[PDB]
Amino acid sequence: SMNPPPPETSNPNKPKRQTNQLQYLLRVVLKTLWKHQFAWPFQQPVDAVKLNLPDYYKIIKTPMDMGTIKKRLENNYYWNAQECIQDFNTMFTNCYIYNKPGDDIVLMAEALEKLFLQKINELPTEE
Ligand SMILES: COc1ccc(S(=O)(=O)N2CC3(COC3)C2)cc1NC(=O)c1[nH]c(C)c2c1CCCCC2=O
Repeated sequence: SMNPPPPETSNPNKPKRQTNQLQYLLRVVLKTLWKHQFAWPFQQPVDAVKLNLPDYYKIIKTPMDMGTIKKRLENNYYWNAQECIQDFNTMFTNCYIYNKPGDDIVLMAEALEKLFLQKINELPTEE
């Protein structure tokens, strides 16, 4: 079984803007997780072909990863901070759906999610 196409990161019909909240999401939130010791399983879509995980996309129907989130921010794909936060939440949820307590990746996700929450709770004020 093939990988699905990765999530879209551009759209010519979608309006675009820069905001302080989006700056914070890319340059503080994403950056903090991206450089973390545990980032590497989350830096790109799960390649179920190279990893030989044919059941991954049978279970995970809304895939998301930090490489996609990064590209979305860098391409100005998000208008609202809420959209970006939703994608981070989806990434973590998928990890907890597919993997079990005691799996190394679950403790990696929990550490990253704790840092995500600490950073998102300091999101700057809206315009
Ligand atoms: C053995 O699992 C790897 C081994 C080496 C590397 S890797 O980063 O060295 N690498 C990318 C390639 C080129 O095609 C594979 C080599 C990643 C992984 N698994 C990941 O990322 C992962 N991320 C999530 C979010 C997952 C996984 C796979 C484990 C279970 C499913 C899952 O929830």
